[PDB]
Amino acid sequence: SVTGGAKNFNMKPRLKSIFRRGLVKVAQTTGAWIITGGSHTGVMKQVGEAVRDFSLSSSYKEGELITIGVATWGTVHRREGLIHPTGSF
Amino acid sequence: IWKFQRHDLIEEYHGRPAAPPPFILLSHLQLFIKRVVLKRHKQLKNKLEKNEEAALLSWEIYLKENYLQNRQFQQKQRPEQKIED
Repeated sequence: SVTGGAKNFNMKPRLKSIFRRGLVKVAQTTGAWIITGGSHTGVMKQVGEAVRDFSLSSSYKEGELITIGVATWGTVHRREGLIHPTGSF
Repeated sequence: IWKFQRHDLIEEYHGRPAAPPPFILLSHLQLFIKRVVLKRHKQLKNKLEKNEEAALLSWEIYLKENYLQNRQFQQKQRPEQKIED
């Protein structure tokens, strides 16, 4: 479970390097479950990008590093389109 | 040098039409009237799609750093480097 700064986050390049190799390398072998906050800002964006390019560069490899995000229902921008009374399949 | 020289004949014969020289005139008239009234093959040169090209560029630029790490790693293993260390 990775946590960090959401809206006001700044990082040196050396810190950026560990997310690309250290977090992804230790996530991809063991078959982990990266759980984090669901947001497009800050550190969660860094995890979201650094897990995406692995799936492209995997060259049709089996399995994907599964990622589950948890955020509050209140602070969502366009959630009025999400509420469907029937099963929004 | 022979492996290098292999290319250009294949280039020519891809460029050369398929009719034998007894019958190359049928192609010759059509090409001459085509250039009279009005382009390489796509199998050698092609403007790709830009979004496809961006995906390709991101792919190779991802692989570049994967090359570089093992490159400098094995370059650390020369004995002069261990002497300096």
